[PDB]
Amino acid sequence: KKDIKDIVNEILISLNINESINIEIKPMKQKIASFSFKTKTLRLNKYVVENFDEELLHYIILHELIHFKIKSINHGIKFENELRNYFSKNECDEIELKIIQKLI
Amino acid sequence: GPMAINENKKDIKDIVNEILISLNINESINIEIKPMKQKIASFSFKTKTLRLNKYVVENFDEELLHYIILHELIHFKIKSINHGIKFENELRNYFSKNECDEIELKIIQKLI
Ligand SMILES: [Cl-]
Ligand SMILES: [Cl-]
Ligand SMILES: [Cl-]
Ligand SMILES: [Zn+2]
Ligand SMILES: [Zn+2]
Repeated sequence: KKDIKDIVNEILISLNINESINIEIKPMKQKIASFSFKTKTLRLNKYVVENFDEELLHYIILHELIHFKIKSINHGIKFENELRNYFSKNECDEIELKIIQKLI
Repeated sequence: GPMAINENKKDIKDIVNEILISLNINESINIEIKPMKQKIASFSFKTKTLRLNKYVVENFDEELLHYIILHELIHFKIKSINHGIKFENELRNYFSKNECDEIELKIIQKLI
């Protein structure tokens, strides 16, 4: 029900990001979501945006915007500490299983 | 340093046949590798068709392709679209819960 750009904007602010980005919602044949550090563009797969539950979208957007905040493409302790401000390890396990069950 | 030679990609049909053998499935299946917008893999009981996303088949490592195909073919073996204890029983002959979480995270992080 909540517009996808409103969700992205809420996450940019809750992550305390103060660098403007571009948001593109488009069909994507190779990915669900991506972030270009060169053009500061967040790309979200249109089908996923229109068909995945809000919590899965939250997790997906957080993944990309945490990379942008910490200026790292890796998923170690700096990434994990940012994600833990939103979802516990057990909550991430449940979301990750739900995303897989939507793909296969 | 010199890059270690990226080993010859196993043909998708060979990955499928190895799983049908290990799962002891002698029912015939159709394999469709096509662009898919909604999923990366599916299985139709109506036509006995394993559907695989074309970009995924051409770019994912063997370990991820094996896991994805194994998931669909376990459903076909147990004659259930669900992930009950009968699904877990077949999957556990291949991977522990921790190993499944690891591979599933690699799949997710190929797409996000
Ligand atoms: Cl694309
Ligand atoms: Cl980039
Ligand atoms: Cl283990
Ligand atoms: Zn990432
Ligand atoms: Zn399934």
